[PDB]
Amino acid sequence: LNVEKINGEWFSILLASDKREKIEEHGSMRVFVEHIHVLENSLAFKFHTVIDGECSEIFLVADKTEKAGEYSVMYDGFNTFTILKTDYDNYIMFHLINEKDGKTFQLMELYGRKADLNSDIKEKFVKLCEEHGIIKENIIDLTKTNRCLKAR
Ligand SMILES: CCCCCC(C)=O
Ligand SMILES: [Cl-]
Ligand SMILES: [Cl-]
Repeated sequence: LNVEKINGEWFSILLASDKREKIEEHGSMRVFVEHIHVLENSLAFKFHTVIDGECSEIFLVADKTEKAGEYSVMYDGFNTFTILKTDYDNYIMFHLINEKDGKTFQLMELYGRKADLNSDIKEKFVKLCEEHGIIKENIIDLTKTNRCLKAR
């Protein structure tokens, strides 16, 4: 992966977890990406999220860890993530593990360079989720949600 090539603007399209509450409407992980800035040994993210019906911003910096390809960031506990698949100019898929109180759950995210992606790419993401034990019912199509696009 040439991580520089993931720099720039992105939109959150599909959001999936094995702990569904975390990505439901008031969940901590129901966040909508606006950009990823690639720095020397980190990735700087800007998100939106909805809190009590109002759009709000979250900025996070993830550091490279000792494992190649892996990044870590503190947000509602301790997260580690990797990039699973990308073509840089259309889609990117992330896999994240959150730890809190010694318990874990997975998040998978499909982002697009535009506000939607075609059915083929979405279906591929769905099968990758399932490969990770994230069942179809636990994958949310954020294009049918408030993604705070107007705050962008
Ligand atoms: C929301 C905490 C993790 C942020 C970075 C990713 C991969 O979404
Ligand atoms: Cl939550
Ligand atoms: Cl929206």
